[PDB]
Amino acid sequence: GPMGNGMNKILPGLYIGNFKDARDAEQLSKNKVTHILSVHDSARPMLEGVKYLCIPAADSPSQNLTRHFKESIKFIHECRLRGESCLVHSLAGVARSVTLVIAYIMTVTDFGWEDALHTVRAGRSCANPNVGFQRQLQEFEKHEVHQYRQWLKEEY
Repeated sequence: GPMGNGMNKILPGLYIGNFKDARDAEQLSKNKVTHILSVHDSARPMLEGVKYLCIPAADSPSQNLTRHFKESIKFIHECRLRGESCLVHSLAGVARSVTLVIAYIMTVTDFGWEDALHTVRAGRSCANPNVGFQRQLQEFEKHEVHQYRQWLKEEY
């Protein structure tokens, strides 16, 4: 459905879900989630046992997410390098969270944004960033993802 059917594994240690999944103790335990990147209107730390990165942002083409790619990638990558699991969630798990995960996949592979979206959709079929987020991902691919790949190599 339009908000998914529970949080979904995208890659080892990387999940996308909706706001309800992000408070679901059974899902968080089953998936060993210890880091939550919360990107939605009212994002703030809630639960115990979880390291948070909170990005207040709207699901609108007027919302800039590119300025949050670097911090999001650092947060996800350092969690995954330690063998831990990160949930990226928005309200629906469809746009804001998906866009940050696409940027991550693009930085840890050779993929452009469309192949990264295909990867996300294989795990979470409802993924569908708005056209504004799509244009931000396209600019990222043509002008900056190569810088981020080099930063990732130099840092880790």
